[PDB]
Amino acid sequence: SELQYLGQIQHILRCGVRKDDRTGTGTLSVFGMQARYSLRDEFPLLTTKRVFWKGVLEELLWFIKGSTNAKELSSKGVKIWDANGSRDFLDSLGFSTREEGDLGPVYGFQWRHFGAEYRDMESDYSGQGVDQLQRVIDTIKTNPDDRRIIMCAWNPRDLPLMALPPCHALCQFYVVNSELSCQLYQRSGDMGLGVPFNIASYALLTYMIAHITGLKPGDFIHTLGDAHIYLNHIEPLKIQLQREPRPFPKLRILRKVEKIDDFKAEDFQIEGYNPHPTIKMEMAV
Amino acid sequence: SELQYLGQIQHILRCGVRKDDRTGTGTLSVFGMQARYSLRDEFPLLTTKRVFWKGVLEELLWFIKGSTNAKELSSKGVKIWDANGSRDFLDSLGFSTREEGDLGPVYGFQWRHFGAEYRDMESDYSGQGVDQLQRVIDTIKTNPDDRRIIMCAWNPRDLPLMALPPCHALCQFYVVNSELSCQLYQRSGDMGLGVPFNIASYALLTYMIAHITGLKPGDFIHTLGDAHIYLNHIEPLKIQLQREPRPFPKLRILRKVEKIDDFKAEDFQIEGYNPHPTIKMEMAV
Ligand SMILES: COc1ccc(CC(=O)O)c(NC(=O)c2ccc(Cc3c[nH]c4nc(N)[nH]c(=O)c34)cc2)c1
Ligand SMILES: COc1ccc(CC(=O)O)c(NC(=O)c2ccc(Cc3c[nH]c4nc(N)[nH]c(=O)c34)cc2)c1
Ligand SMILES: O=c1ccn([C@H]2C[C@H](O)[C@@H](COP(=O)(O)O)O2)c(=O)[nH]1
Ligand SMILES: O=c1ccn([C@H]2C[C@H](O)[C@@H](COP(=O)(O)O)O2)c(=O)[nH]1
Repeated sequence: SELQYLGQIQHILRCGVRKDDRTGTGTLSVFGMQARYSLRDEFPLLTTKRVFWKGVLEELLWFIKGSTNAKELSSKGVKIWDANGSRDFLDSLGFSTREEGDLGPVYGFQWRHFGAEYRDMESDYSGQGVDQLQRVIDTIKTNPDDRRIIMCAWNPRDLPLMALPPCHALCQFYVVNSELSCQLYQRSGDMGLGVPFNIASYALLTYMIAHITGLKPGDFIHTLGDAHIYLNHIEPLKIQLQREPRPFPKLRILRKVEKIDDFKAEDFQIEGYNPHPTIKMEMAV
Repeated sequence: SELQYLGQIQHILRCGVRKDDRTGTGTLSVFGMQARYSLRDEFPLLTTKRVFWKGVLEELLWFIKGSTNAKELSSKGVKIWDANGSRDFLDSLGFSTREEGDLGPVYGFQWRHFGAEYRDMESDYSGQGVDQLQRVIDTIKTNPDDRRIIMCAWNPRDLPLMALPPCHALCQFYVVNSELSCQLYQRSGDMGLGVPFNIASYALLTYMIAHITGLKPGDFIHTLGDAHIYLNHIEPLKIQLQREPRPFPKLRILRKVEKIDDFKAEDFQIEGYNPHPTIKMEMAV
């Protein structure tokens, strides 16, 4: 299962093409990839290197609450968005009225209030826009055979107001034999840094929704647009490519939860996570 | 290349699971599939059975014009949408105010006026909403390395107003070595009927955009959500699965076109299309 992520890494280093990008760093890029990770009695948290599990759980709870306040996530110890919410970055993009830590209409806002008019990170939008997350849960409970259980974060209207446009832009759920599956379309994949994080994030979301809807976790299908390896990540990924993968850990939910909003960080427990040492990979800014 | 579509058919018949759907017909379904079709000096128009090429070209020009009037497409000889625009069908879904042939805010409206308020099929929306198709062309000309060249038709706000929600919901373009590639995310794929049509449609759109932007056609990446074979299509697809694929035809554009709106149906010419006989496959309504 983890061999699919490693096979994608090996393919990019061997068959990828050099390609410049929004940053000064270069990449080896491949367009159009797909991998399938089993969620059955296992959780795909990569073992060939340590994955920031605390950031995965806290950011998803941050998404579900509909928050767009990077400082609210930074207070829980996760600073993965602080760079895109810094005063000097909001000023550069012309957001001279947003307080520091206001990312704009991002994942949390699109999942819960699609179409609503965005004010600021402190506003309450309850009852405004389309609650895609709850409608997805409702359609699973009442019509599992529905082929439209889709949550989309790509809003061309709200794109200019975002610090960073969504990378995981669209996801779709699927039910058969009481198994809940999820496919994610990711337009841009940092194979060294973001991709292992995003895999754990959407596998966690499937476990949450399967717990609420009474289903068993099935598969996670990771579909990529621009799958790229930054040049400064080639050697860190060559080290990881020599490590033998270990069995995936397991995820246990500690209490019966009724609504998706009732989940707390203490409700989750990772078991048997024995990863290889952390491999440093700088973030391209 | 055509063996990838046939390999997907073989996999669904062998490994698919029974699954009911919106219609009374059943399906054999598989969640999460991907195929890559080369657009280099060839056009992926299936040869193991005849594909309605006249409908592919006319429907795409109908999409590009932003039209939502099924009667305007039916007048060109293509009646693929008349079922979803019939007076007796609009009334069934409660659309007791639209004149016959008004599909609502569908592909053509979303490509050209995303976010605009939908009135009726006869309105002129020039200058309203987001023109996703033209910005995709602009970004390709000025910044080919951009990882955000996305056209999305999934609008949760406009979903209840559509006769049929988009199946080809999101597509992304990609440029490298002066080759234009396109990946389509299709939430629901009728493997017998729609999928061969959709492949030719988005391969045609890539040829159109590559012609305008001065690039060469690269690859088409077809990504599927619910890839299903209807029960009444199992035996027709077994016949097709025994036919030896023939070389793909070629597509030649007859005149230099400047804008995407200037394309006419007579500007295109299919050469060397020698398909196997048509195989009848009823449409599930
Ligand atoms: C493994 O141990 C740790 C320990 C601590 C941290 C927190 C920290 O990073 O300080 C991390 N971090 C992450 O897990 C991380 C960082 C960035 C994302 C997404 C993301 C935003 N913006 C981007 N820009 C580029 N180029 N690439 C990207 O990937 C992203 C996703 C995950 C890892
Ligand atoms: C000899 O080949 C021919 C000749 C003539 C025709 C025109 C005609 O159909 O009269 C056709 N038709 C199509 O190529 C066709 C029909 C429907 C679509 C999409 C579509 C809408 N709604 C759906 N519902 C279900 N279940 N499945 C689907 O696939 C769709 C895509 C293509 C094929
Ligand atoms: O969840 C995320 C967020 C970001 N990125 C990476 C992909 C790119 O390397 C970079 C975003 O840059 P663009 O594609 O927007 O230019 O961040 C991810 O992989 N996953
Ligand atoms: O461009 C299109 C339009 C429709 N369909 C098929 C897929 C499904 O069989 C049906 C739509 O039904 P829902 O998935 O909305 O239930 O039409 C396609 O394959 N391609």
